[PDB]
Amino acid sequence: SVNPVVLDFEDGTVMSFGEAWGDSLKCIKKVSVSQDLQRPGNKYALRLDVEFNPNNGWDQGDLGTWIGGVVEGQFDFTGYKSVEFEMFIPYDEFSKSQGGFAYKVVINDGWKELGSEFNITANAGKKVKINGKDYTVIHKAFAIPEDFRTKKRAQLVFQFAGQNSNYKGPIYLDNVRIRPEDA
Ligand SMILES: OC[C@H]1O[C@@H](O[C@H]2[C@H](O)[C@H](O)[C@H](O[C@H]3[C@H](O)[C@H](O)[C@H](O[C@H]4[C@H](O)[C@H](O)[C@H](O[C@H]5[C@H](O)[C@H](O)[C@H](O[C@H]6[C@H](O)[C@H](O)[C@@H](O)O[C@@H]6CO)O[C@@H]5CO)O[C@@H]4CO)O[C@@H]3CO)O[C@@H]2CO)[C@@H](O)[C@@H](O)[C@@H]1O
Ligand SMILES: [Ca+2]
Repeated sequence: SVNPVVLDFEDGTVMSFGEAWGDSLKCIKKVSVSQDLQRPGNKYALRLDVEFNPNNGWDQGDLGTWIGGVVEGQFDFTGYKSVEFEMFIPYDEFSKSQGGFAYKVVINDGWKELGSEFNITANAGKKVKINGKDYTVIHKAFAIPEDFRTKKRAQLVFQFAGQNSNYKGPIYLDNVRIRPEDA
């Protein structure tokens, strides 16, 4: 009985993704919409140009979007049960990089972590070829807890943190969905 919120970038825009608060991007140096992953029925993705410093065990940056672009809006999560996303990292360059990275998916209403993973390296997830290039692909859904299935501050945050990584390159996000489907 609820309509999924589908952040697929298919309008050719960043769909309000950018800093979550002033100067939050940090290791994320640029946020843009890209056709690098263009393929049947999926023309655009969110490109995050990142730089991690290998001497830092937690080289953090925070990317936010407001649902509907409404800054400080609230969104009724009643009936929504998961947040799903796909993440893509060029395989060859990532494999050559040292260390790894962590990510978190958060609803920023008192900072509520939905899920996270640590020590991601190139052999995480699945290796997929898109436009002549291999990618590490992470595709997950995290639960929205029952106590958040109500009106909450409508900022979704993706945190990235280099963990002694020297990776300098893109990370892509696509198909970020707030879904009634269970995680
Ligand atoms: O705009 C309105 C209002 O906003 C205010 O800004 C807010 C902002 O919107 C947001 O809500 C922010 O929330 C904070 C939050 O309160 C809390 O501090 C949170 O901390 C996170 C942090 O971001 C990281 O995710 C951190 O990760 C740790 C890992 O979980 C793990 O423990 C890790 O372990 C490492 C270890 O460090 C070491 O390398 C080794 O031992 O290996 C381990 C890994 O195996 O360490 C990580 C780093 O600590 O987790 C913590 C939670 O525990 O961060 C968010 C985001 O900043 O709050 C602000 C307010 O402060 C204001 O601007 C206000 O004026 C505005 O009106
Ligand atoms: Ca897309």
